[PDB]
Amino acid sequence: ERGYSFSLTTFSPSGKLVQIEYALAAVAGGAPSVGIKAANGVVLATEKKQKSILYDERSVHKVEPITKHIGLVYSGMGPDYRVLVHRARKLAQQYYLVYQEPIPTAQLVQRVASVMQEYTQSGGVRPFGVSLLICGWNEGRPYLFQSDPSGAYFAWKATAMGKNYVNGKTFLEKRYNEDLELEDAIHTAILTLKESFEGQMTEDNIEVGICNEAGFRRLTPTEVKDYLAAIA
Amino acid sequence: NLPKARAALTSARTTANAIYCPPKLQATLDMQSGIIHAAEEKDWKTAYSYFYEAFEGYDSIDSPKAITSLKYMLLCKIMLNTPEDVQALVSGKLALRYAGRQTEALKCVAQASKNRSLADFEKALTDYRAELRDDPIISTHLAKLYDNLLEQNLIRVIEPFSRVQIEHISSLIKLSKADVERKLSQMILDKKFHGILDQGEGVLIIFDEPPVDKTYEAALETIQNMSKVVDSLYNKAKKLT
Amino acid sequence: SRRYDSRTTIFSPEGRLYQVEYAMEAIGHAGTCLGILANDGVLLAAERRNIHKLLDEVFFSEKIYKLNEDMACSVAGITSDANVLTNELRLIAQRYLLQYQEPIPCEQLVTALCDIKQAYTQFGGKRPFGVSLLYIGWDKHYGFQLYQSDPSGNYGGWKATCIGNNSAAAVSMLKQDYKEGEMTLKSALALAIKVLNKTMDVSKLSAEKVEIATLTRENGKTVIRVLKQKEVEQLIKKHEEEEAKAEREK
Amino acid sequence: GADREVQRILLELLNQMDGFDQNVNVKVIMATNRADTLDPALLRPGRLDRKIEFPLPDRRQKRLIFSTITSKMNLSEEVDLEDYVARPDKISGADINSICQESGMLAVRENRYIVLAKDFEKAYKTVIKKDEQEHEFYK
Amino acid sequence: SSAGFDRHITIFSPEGRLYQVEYAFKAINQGGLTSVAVRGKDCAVIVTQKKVPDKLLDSSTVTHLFKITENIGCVMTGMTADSRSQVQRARYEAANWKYKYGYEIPVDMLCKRIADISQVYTQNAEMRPLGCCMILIGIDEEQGPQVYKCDPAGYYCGFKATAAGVKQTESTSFLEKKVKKKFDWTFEQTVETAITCLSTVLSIDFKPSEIEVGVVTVENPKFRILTEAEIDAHLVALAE
Repeated sequence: ERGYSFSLTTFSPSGKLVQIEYALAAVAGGAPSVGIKAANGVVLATEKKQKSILYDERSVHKVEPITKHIGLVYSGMGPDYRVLVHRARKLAQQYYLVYQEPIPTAQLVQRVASVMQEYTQSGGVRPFGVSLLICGWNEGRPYLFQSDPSGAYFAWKATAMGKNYVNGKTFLEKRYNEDLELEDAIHTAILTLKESFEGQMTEDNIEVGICNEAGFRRLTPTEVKDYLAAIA
Repeated sequence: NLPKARAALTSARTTANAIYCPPKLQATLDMQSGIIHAAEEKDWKTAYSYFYEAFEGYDSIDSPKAITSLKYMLLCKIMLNTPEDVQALVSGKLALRYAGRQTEALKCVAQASKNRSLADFEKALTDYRAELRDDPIISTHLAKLYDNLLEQNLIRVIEPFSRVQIEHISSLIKLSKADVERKLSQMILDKKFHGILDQGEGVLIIFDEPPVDKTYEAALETIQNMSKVVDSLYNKAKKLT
Repeated sequence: SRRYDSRTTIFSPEGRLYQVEYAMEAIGHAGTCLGILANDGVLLAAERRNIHKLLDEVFFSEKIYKLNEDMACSVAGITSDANVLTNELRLIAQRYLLQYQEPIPCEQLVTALCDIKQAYTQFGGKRPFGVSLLYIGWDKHYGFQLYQSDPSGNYGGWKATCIGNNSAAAVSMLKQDYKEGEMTLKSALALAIKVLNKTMDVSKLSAEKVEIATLTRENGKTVIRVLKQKEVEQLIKKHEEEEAKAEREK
Repeated sequence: GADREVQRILLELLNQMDGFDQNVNVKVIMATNRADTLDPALLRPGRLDRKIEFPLPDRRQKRLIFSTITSKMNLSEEVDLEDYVARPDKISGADINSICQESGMLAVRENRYIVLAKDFEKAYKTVIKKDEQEHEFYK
Repeated sequence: SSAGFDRHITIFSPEGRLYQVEYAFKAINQGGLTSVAVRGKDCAVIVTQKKVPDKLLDSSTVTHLFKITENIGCVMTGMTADSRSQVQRARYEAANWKYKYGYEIPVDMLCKRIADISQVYTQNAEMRPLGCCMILIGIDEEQGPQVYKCDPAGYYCGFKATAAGVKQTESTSFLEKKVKKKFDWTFEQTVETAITCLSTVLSIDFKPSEIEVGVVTVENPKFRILTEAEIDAHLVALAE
């Protein structure tokens, strides 16, 4: 054993499952994306660094909001992100027009991640190493959730994956406790985001998304650097 | 106020691990340990290593703070004159990273450490007087230097010939009876200098016969021989009565 | 190397179930649950896998899932594989309530999902369900019924349950404390506090890391009680008061 | 048995270290490239109570080994110290240790008063490794 | 090191590394083709070449320049067998944008649509990885010229100047200091950057016949391949 074969998922002798576990090892080798649940909104700060200076970040966008009031960021590998993007673009907009109203994001995380569950959990031939940080604003109280390839949805006030996942989670476990001031929570969340980050930080080296209760707003490297580094 | 600075340093000892991350404390705490202890005159080379450990933590901070930071560490290399860490620091990429004006004037100050050369030292003393003002303790740094360089110059003129007249040899050091000749007398107390002077005719005569293998290896054993008999006196007196 | 090949379809070779032996190993991995007999009601317990206080706890009931107004279930296993079974039986219980306009009896209900889980453990080389979820409710015939789902298709449904492999210490406790006709649901609730404080590895019965869900029979509402940590905290001081009272003897 | 006797020699000194403790005096440092073939009595507690695992240099020792290699060379730079911390840093690891000596051993290609910037990079680009890889793996 | 079927399938290694996909990365390198994609201010020039082992080689069919749309061309690398199959696909997916949406595609989404099914080619190993490489260009409204590249690992990619392939690693290294500058580029300057980057990679600088050079500029938005007459004219212009 073995013994579990596949369809929907592989086997382990002891715990979890082998095979796609190796894809889970690639999830930790993905692009780190921090996230923040602060007061009435959800903040998402990702990290994007191009290989050479010949690339302009104005083309490839790591933040692709599915809805006007719901953004998103990815922690993990490549286009398997963009695969669930167009999926959720089809998935979330179908449920939006079924009842004609958005309905609180709790049901959005229920339905949108339900097929994402099956899509990631069921055999895809090659596995999928893209996780997500789910956000939104519902009935005045927003939510910040964290999914994964294994299909376990979490809830965090401040979360991080990719790099710092060992350091930043214990960081936010100590310095951050319960719910704190909105912008003061963004401070310590960026302080641990620059922990393992490179010493060179520029407007194009990172990106910060924010989910307002008035709907999601995707920032740009211009206003990202003009805010603070140190953004608060 | 040194005791107040130690009490301020003691408060930084418990505050370093109190909060989560210093973020930079122990680097400054070791620097503060390289100040109060530098005035305490505990140890030189180790205190110079605290300026090296703090210089490693100085990477990517305010440059006006790092431009005056080399004033303390490179002048510390002037105080020691034998740190043995010269070649390590100054040849690295981190110490040479600063191309600015003031640090280039410190580059030749770090070169003045490899210089010594009193006749040159008395010259650059005025040229570096601008850097002399930023010296935290001006007395302790240059006094131990010039006092150490004294006997460094004294062992050069006394070395070639055994005995030397004290009137001519003191004309090079500019004075005789006030301090200098009393400092040579202190070197005899510290064993660094073996010789005797003459007040009447003014001639310092160097004579030595340190080794004696007949007296020392004998008398010490005879004193031990008394301990061999005294320990046996317990056997003697007890067996008889 | 006869059994070392990946099969999952046909059985093993001396007559023993090939994967079911390994499926019960995954059940004994990070599982927690308990059950006891109670008159005019029933009680269940849950345990939060992550004790980190930064969690939002917005999932409300998580290890306990409510499949019906009069019935609920307690998931022990992989949460990803179980969420498919949640809506599955929920729709099967809904299509039955749609057809007969009558609440689905838990006799055929439990056996329905057990046969649904059995089809995935039978053919097609499909991965078996490594999640064992409980069942609670009330019917017009046998009244209070307790069940436990198993991967092989033969349900572990009894009047008591063991989840997970670590609960084996509580099984010898439940058989010694076995009683009939006395409730007082709090008698078993105070006994369930002794289960978590002793048999379970986590002591002191951390409130935020566990959950207690009870169902009291009410006609015709049948109120399901999510506690959750509210008066469990005073149950901690209640069980510790019993421990402080027990040490007074000796 | 010539090999069987010399591992008794290793086990005899393994006994002599027990005759030292406790305590004064002895010191023994030891290094090996394979820890699987070691006898269980070697690393058993009571004999070696301190095991310091030499960490993989990774990225942290790169700039450290590039600082000591640039301090030994006369500068008189003529070679860019900027690019080497960027483009070769992406292909570094590895590029481990004496592979940097090959960059210095490829400096004999000159034929020039100072080794050209392409000679150091030629050894860093070959390797004769990868792929491609990282951003393509993301892809 | 390998364990199980991971040699024949695209599943990730214990280090989180793909196998069948990582072998297709250098499958383009075995094609022996260098296509550098550089974009100026108002224009973008693609430089490519070909080999003529036998005198019977026809310039028409062996030409590697492929024109997807009147305003949008492309170029491939690596094995040319799979490349033609992706060419007619890009014509079909662009026609769906013409049919359904009514207007010309920005081609930014064409790279996404092609790489999405290219990811399906990367999904199941039974349909083969299809190791052909695609490089795209086009014209978007008030965006000026554009440059795009897609290898058969299945993402959409484009930037100012991006080149990847067999020898394109040595071309992008020289162009970093060469392209900047980074000011308004004349047509003669863009062609000069095509030979100089080729002179660092190759330095053979053979007859302009064998090399194929395209251009996309805004005067008439339609894509046009440079005529052999003007290529030799700009070749003798940069070399005095």
